[PDB]
This record gives sequence, structure tokens and C-alpha cells, in this order.
Amino acid sequence: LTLEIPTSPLIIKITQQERNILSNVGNLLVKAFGNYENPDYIASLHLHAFQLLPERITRILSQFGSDFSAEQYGAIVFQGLIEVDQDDLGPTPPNWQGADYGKLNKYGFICSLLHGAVPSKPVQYYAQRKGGGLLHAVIPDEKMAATQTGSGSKTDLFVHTEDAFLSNQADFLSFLYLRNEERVPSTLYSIRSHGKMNPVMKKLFEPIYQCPKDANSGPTASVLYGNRELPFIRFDAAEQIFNENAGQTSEALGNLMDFWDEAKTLINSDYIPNSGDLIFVNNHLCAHGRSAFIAGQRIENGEIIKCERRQMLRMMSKTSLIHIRSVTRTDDPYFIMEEHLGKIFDLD
Ligand SMILES: NCC[C@H](O)C[C@H](N)C(=O)O
Ligand SMILES: [Fe+3]
Repeated sequence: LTLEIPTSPLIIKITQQERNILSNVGNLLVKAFGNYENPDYIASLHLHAFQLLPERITRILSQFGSDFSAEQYGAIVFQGLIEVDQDDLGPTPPNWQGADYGKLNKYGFICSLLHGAVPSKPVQYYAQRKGGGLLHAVIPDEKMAATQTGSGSKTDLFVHTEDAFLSNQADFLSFLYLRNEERVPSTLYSIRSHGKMNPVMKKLFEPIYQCPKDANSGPTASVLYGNRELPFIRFDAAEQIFNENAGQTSEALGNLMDFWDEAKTLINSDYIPNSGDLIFVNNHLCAHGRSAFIAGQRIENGEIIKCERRQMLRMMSKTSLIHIRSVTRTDDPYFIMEEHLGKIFDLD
């Protein structure tokens, strides 16, 4: 019978036994490898992922990695993946630069294991903080309050797939919420929520769209690619549509406007992540964002509740080092040097 169109992500309630295993597995890996960027750990990542993760998590992620069917949302919420000791974590640093990665080391092991079970290899992009490592602290900055970045707060972060301007954008993403006391909803948008291929969607297969770099003669790409009936997406609502300098053709902007009108009714803002929740996303199916918020506060019965500022950890991964090899550093096949749709950063 009828197709069952996904409108929300799969919600997995992590158990106390699973939390405890992940903690003690994380603690063992820190003692064994020191840090999650250790080359000996990375080379044997999939082995540790499949051997050390709780069975149910491994099944969920293994199934998800190869699932591009009509019923797949392209996002999983792992509720209560970790217990965050808020007093040990201490105050949120002023910016991402202030993050203590010694503190976050266990979290980066746990996150890399989740990517390893897909299977997928964690990667870093020069397009993102000159690399910034395999794990990124996403903290609101007062200086970059009304910006279209993770460092943003005061404004809503319109739905986007990560790095729509790169031909070698992340395959999978994980967002580990350490703190979300402001109670900011995590917005998600799946191309699968559209259902069957329609004429509005078909126009997005044309490589007539500008994909500008993060907040004239640039190269163009297709918004939809992959299988013609069940496609993959590269989309940035703020950079491709709502940016004056997008440099779109009238035909291209119209097709993007027509698409946006359909897509915006499908955005899911129902999920407000709690501390210790992780959102695992297939970056080719599901776009992400987050609503506008005043960092360090929430409002209850018309009263301002001051709180600790939002703190989230982002990890990105690629399922094949082979494909991206032309754009990665010679001395590091996990470091992507791509700047814009095939073009590589010219440093000297
Ligand atoms: N559109 C991606 C932007 C990143 O989330 C944030 C950026 N690296 C920053 O934290 O300054
Ligand atoms: Fe993003």
C-alpha cells in the first residue's frame, strides 16, 4: 500500500546500562590512546566502534549508514547518550577558542565511535576553523550574536546541510548537546518529508545553482543529486536564497523560492535537546538549524531565568577516504583542503 513519508527523526532512548558502558568505554580509550586524534586509534576506529559500543547502538548506526529508502528521515536522536556533570564542566567559555579539550576528550572518543559504527571516518575541513580538529565546540559568542554561524545566538540558523559550498561536504554529523538551558529547539528538515518526486523538486537536479561559502563567476551545482526518485540534498536556505550576494539567476532563484515554499512547511522544530542528547544526521538527506535565542537565558511565566550558555560538540565524517583523496593533505588523508566546489585553498 501507501508510502509512509517520514516527518520526524527516529528517537532512541539510551538506557542506564548503555550510558554506563559508554562512560567506562570512553574512560578506557582515554587511558589507552590519550586522545581521539591519536593515529593508532583512528586507524583501528571501526574495530573499537564495533567492539566497544553497546550492541543496540551499533545496530542502529550500521542500519542507518546504508539506509537511503523513502522511509528514512536521515536523522536519529540518541536521548540521554551521556550524563553531563554540569558542575565539573564549569562555566561555558566566552567563545569556541576557550574550550578545554582535555575536559572534552572522553566525549570525542564516544562521538568518533558513533561515526566508526556507521562505518564512517571522522574528518576536519580547512573551510571550518583552519581545521579546528575532529571535534568542534559550538558555543554562542556575544561578538557574533546575530551571525549565521554556530557561534551565533540572537538570530535563527535557517535549515542547511553542512558545507553546501564543498563538493566533499560531510557524509554524517553528530551534535552532542552538553548544555541547552536556554531550551533552543533543534530544527531538522528532511528531503524524504517531501515524499514522491514532484515537478518543483525535479528542477533542483539542474546544476544551475550558486552554492556560496559560509557566513559573480563562482561555480554552480545541483541542489538534488544521487538517485532521481529518492535524492540526496545540498541546501543552504540563508546562503543560496536569503543572501543578497548569492548571485543567482532569475530561473535558479525562482526554482529555489518554489522549493523553499514547499520545504518550510516540512521543517521539524519539535525537538528541544536536553543535556547529554546526541543528534546523528545523514548530511545528504537531512538539513539542520536552531531557532533564535538570547544566550544565557530562558523565559518562564514572564520572568527571565539566567542560565549557563549553550554548549554543543560537532563531529563530521566521510565514509570513504579514497573519493576525497584529491582534496586532502598529502601527510593527512582525513584533512580536507577544499575551498569551493572542487577548488582547493591556495595558501602559497
Ligand atoms: N555553518 C557552520 C558554522 C559553524 O557552525 C560555526 C563556526 N565554525 C564558528 O563556530 O565560528
Ligand atoms: Fe551547520
